[PDB]
Amino acid sequence: KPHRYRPGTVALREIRRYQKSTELLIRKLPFQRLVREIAQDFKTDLRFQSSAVMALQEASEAYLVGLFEDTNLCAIHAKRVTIMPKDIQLARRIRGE
Amino acid sequence: PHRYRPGTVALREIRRYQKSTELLIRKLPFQRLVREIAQDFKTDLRFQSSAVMALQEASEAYLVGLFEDTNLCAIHAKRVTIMPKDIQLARRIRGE
Amino acid sequence: TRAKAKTRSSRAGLQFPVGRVHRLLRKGNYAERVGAGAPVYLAAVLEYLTAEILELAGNAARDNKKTRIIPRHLQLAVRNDEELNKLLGRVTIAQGGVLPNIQSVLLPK
Amino acid sequence: TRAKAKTRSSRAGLQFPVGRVHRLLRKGNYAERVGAGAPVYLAAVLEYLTAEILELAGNAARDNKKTRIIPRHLQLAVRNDEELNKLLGRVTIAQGGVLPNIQSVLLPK
Amino acid sequence: FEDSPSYVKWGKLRDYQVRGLNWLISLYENGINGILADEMGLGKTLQTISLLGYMKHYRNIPGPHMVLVPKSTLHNWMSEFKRWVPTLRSVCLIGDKEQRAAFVRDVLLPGEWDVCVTSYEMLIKEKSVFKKFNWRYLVIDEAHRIKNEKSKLSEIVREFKTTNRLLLTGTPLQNNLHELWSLLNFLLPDVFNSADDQKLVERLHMVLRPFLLRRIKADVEKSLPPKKEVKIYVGLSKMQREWYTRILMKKMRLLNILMQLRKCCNHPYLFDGAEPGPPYTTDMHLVTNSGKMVVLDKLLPKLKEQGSRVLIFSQMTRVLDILEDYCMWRNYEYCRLDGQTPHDERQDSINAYNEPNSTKFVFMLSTRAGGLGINLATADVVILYDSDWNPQVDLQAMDRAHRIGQTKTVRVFRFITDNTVEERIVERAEMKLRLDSIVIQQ
Amino acid sequence: RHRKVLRDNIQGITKPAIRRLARRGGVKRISGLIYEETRGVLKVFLENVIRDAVTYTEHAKRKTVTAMDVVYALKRQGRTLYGFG
Amino acid sequence: LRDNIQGITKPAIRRLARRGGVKRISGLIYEETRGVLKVFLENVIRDAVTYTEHAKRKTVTAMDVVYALKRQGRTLYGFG
Amino acid sequence: RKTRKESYAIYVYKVLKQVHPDTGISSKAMSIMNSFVNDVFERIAGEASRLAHYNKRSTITSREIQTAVRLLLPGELAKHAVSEGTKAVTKYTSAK
Amino acid sequence: RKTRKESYAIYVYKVLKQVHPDTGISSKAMSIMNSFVNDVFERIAGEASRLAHYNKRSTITSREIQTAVRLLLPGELAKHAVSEGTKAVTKYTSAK
DNA sequence: CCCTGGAGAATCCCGGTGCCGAGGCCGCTCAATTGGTCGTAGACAGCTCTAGCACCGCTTAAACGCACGTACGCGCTGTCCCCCGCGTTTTAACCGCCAAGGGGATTACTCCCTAGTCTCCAGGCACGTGTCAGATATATACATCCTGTGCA
DNA sequence: CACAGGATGTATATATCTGACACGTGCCTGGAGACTAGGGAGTAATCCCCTTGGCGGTTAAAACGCGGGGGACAGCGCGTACGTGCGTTTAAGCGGTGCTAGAGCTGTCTACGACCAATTGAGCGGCCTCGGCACCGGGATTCTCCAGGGC
Ligand SMILES: Nc1ncnc2c1ncn2[C@@H]1O[C@H](COP(=O)(O)OP(=O)(O)O)[C@@H](O)[C@H]1O
Repeated sequence: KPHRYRPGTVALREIRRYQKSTELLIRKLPFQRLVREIAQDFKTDLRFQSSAVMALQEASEAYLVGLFEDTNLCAIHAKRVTIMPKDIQLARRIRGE
Repeated sequence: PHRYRPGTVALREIRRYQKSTELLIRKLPFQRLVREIAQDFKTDLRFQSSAVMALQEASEAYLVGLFEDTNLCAIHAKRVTIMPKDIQLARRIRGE
Repeated sequence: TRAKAKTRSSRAGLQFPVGRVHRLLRKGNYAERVGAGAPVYLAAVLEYLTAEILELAGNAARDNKKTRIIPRHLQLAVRNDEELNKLLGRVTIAQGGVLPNIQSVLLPK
Repeated sequence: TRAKAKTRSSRAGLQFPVGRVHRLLRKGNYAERVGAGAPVYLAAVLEYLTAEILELAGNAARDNKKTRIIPRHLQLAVRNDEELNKLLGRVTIAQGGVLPNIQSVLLPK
Repeated sequence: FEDSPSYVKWGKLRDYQVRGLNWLISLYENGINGILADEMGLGKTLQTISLLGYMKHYRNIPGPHMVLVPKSTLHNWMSEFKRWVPTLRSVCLIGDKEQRAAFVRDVLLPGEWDVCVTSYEMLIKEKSVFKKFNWRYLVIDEAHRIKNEKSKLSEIVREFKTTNRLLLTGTPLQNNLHELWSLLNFLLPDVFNSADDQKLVERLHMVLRPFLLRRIKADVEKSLPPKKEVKIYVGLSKMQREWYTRILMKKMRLLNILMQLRKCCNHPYLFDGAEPGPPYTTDMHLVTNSGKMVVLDKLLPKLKEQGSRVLIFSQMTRVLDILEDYCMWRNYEYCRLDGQTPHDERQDSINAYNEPNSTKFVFMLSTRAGGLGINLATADVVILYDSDWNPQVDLQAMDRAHRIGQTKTVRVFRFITDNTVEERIVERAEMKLRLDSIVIQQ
Repeated sequence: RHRKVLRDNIQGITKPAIRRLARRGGVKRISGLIYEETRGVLKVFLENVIRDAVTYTEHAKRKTVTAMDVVYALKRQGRTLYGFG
Repeated sequence: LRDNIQGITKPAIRRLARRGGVKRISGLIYEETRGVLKVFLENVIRDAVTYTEHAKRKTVTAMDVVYALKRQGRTLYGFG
Repeated sequence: RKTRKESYAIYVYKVLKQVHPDTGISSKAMSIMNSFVNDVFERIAGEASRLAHYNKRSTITSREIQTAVRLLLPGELAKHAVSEGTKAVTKYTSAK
Repeated sequence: RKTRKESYAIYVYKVLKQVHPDTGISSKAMSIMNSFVNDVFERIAGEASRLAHYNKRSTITSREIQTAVRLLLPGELAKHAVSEGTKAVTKYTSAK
């Protein structure tokens, strides 16, 4: 009785919404904590400007988006609709990573 | 009438050509193709033999790498046969 | 007497700093000597590229019903044009987003 | 008078030309000035890389039962090492061929 | 107005609040904005309700009046408004976005109220709406909240179009004269518009007397046995000495050297690696490795065989956790009041500690937790594990037990260490406290 | 003696955040094993970039990493970024 | 001059694919491979001709080819 | 008084007003345009420097800049930019 | 006569005799090794040039070379190369 | 039955051929040695401001956990036609040789362009400042998706 | 299987508010005008080399046809993992304290290390010569693949 959308309409709606927007889809404080933790391995007593974290977040989001696009292309190649670790690995292998 | 199954001769050729190092395209047809392509950019272009040799080396390396990626795509699609769709997917993922 | 100072940009009809370009070329360690016309040529090329990208960005901004240009408009203009996309194929624009593109297989039918 | 000539290559215990590297750095338009230790350091790095590649290629050639090194041996050595492969990942070696690698799904059942 | 008014209900006022009302009426007659520093426990809210009721009734000016209070006192203020002066019309702004919109549309925008009571956060949220009303009176409770300029609340409250202004703070002076100048600039922007023995003191008193009213909690009660203080010095343990030398030099990343020396004087286990290995045992390691803990371990049993009911105030919840471990080891009775304790849990713990007959013996409080509430009468002994930069914070901590409900003298044992950051912290606090005394107490 | 740990910082990159990134990428259905792979690839990318940026900062003899250092590291890796310098 | 691309023969393409490591080749892949080779060669020859014309020469040199490949991202070792 | 940093923002604004008379640009977009100009300048200058080194010359000239432009820009942009640079050079030479 | 041509062939041969005493080389392999040495030299020198420009300094020093090596070479190669360069510079400083 | 036999391909072991790598000489140019200078960079000092550590209080959006059902991935099966292996005929690559001439490479001379200096001064940059474009909220109006219902 | 209607999401005018963008002003420092000196590059001439055109004979490789089995692709069924919506929880985000140093940024001073110049002698490039390693061919093994007990 309660209204319910078919499984896949909300996915397309969200695709359109996030392809219309421009903001960052990763939380700032978790990303900053991750950046600090990674930096602690390479060198201690390191300080980060706020602009550096923003640049890292922008670059990381762009890289992940491009990866997901190529992954979706590979999944469509395999006559599927879902993306898989196989698709991610194939995309990275062809790109040379 | 002895006859091999459809695919063993292909594997033998794979092994021998992966062990060999020589060029796999005919030199005179490649040279004619290079001159014809250069006909569009400038007339009366003379080529050193080394230039055509280097062009052939680069072209063969590029095609071999492309075929490797295409085979990977075909195996991902659960196929043993490579297709133009596989070549196009490889080009799109490479960035061409 | 001392003739009035006329800028090399005005001499060549450019809106770009020919003198600054000459100084950057001399200080950038590209060669020992720099020609007279090379900075003028380079400034003109930079001017044309800026004009092209700005024309496309202004078209996009008017298409979105705004007066100011934003990085979203810049990314929209850089994509959707083949030549600029080839020129800036490995460049990430901050606060730019992506293009609208949904694969026809995913579309419901 | 002057003392006997002593090359900086011998003064640093190397086999690569420090003076030639210094001249190439000076005439390459890389900076306005070049320090004294930079040619020595760069020659040492180049010698290390060359020795590493040559050792790998010699091992490959011995595994092929040949004395002289050929481009096939160089390609085998480069592509069998992860770090050297990453260094030369965008480089094509003439008359090198490819590594023998057949995918497992294509093998006979 | 030498006598209590008639608009007040549910009991009559007394002399100190009637004199405060006279002072505020004179302030309004002279058209000056001022500060009430009556100290907690004298009826500042009662006096403010009296002033608003007076201005509503005796003067024919029912206008838009706003009272800014902390969120923790909104219900108490509304209950007092309904109780003492039910004549007035009072409206409160709190809740979610939809509740705020509903309230403003239903009651605020139509404009049938007299006093609007809102919290600081609701003022920041609804500044655009609140800026419309032709504000007449602006009573800000806990005026030391705006003691710092360059702050968003301070600038927002300055940008209102107001006629009469009032401040209700128990500690007008906290560290230096800049914050007092900021409060006085909010009151009278023109008079003080820059920067604040014969050259000083006398001039300060003659300037501030027409603007400040303060009466200590000593001329009304004649009770509450006087505060007793003992400043106990503590020898540094050996591991504490080793870590102190190590941090004095400079793998553990240490950014704030002062903030490392501070906990190092508290307990070495607060670092990483100072604690013993994986066995995770809890048997006499804590006591011996900390000199303050050795002193406290000696001190507690005597008080327990005596009056007991000790409060321990600390500036680090990690130190509070270490004290919890110690209390479990000694099998004492403990209650933890922290900044992470939910509101319902706080009240139940406070009531349980303040039951007529309880087995509780230790109550542990963060030095800045709760705030201007918290009734702890059964206590007799207050232990200041750490000393803070602002001495008024410790004064509030030690008057959380030194209130009208107490019957035995409070003994404030303050732990300090030789030649550490504690020495300079206590020296700074003493300088600030002496400045506060010389400036305000007269 | 009382201490506890919250979570690993790689888990701060949440499943809904990865879903949003895939939505911008143009993905309809997503497996459940994708999140581990995405965390791994992001960690590798960040490690490379941060190592290069730290090398630049150490060369400049500073203790603070700057947006310019990040831009230089990205340009070295071939991912030129416009907007921060 | 025409039909020179058909000088690139099906057996040659099959040999290249075998060195790449493929087993079964679809019949439509030969024309596609010819087009790929044509575009790659056109780009490289365009850059080489640009270098040759800048040098004011009429002969394309192996160094011109190497410089073109280098600026395209395909460094070649063995020709200078 | 902070130190002086030089950006192409003024000239980008002049070009913008010439192209679209009534439009604006935000700070981030101006930063992006400045970065784009710097990147293109560096590409062209480096290519011209390598051309000069390859031909064993010590001078960067308009010929080198034209060749670098044709090597970097993709086609229609290349020819239009070459025409613009030639026009500017002719005007500069004939004027003063 | 024909102008002189420089190459690293004799030094590569000396290194080869040092590492494998009884192994020879061919002309094609020598060309490849000369190209490899030139390529690595160019990469390191360009990185050091960019570092000097980024820090706004006019001199390329051993610090610049070390930083460039750490940037370009991956991992263990970088560590061993840094150690070798440090050793060579120490020997040169002491024995000069 | 899986194991046997036949057949082809791959590998290993010897013997004659050629050309290419390694060595040995000569000239010349480039690197080493001294001497002299100055400008870059190291070192220091003063200033200001953002970053950092340990907390409190509060709001609220976003993450998290749960249960349902439904498309979707995955395996299985059958069809057929396309790709492959092999033999035969044909075409053109390959090799060697010869001949001619355009053009690449070098050299010498001269001049014209550019580096470097010093005045001179206007364009560009930092600092304030006020008004308009865009962001937000809100109540309509429109488009879209989903389900039920006569069709059955 | 094709509409009607409902419920939801989304685009649309419209009013408000704010903070950043575009503008104006003062100053200062780097770019333009005038000038000289020197050496890089243009221009002409010459030489020889290396590219192109043509011809003949061999022979390996390409093109063509054929016969057949294995792979691609469509269809079908299932049980299962993921999307959708909902109710609870948590931590992000914002606003405040309270310090000190700390690290980056600018202005001066001075010394040592890199450039520049002249001179000179070994190191390196180019030219010849010669033997041994690679190569080519030949012949006896060993491994592997495909019928056939459907051996
Ligand atoms: N009307 C009153 N007369 C006397 N004492 C009072 C009154 N109201 C409260 N108190 C005492 O003062 C203490 C706190 O008073 P406080 O909350 O400051 O009053 P107000 O809220 O009116 O300022 C309480 O412990 C209470 O015992």
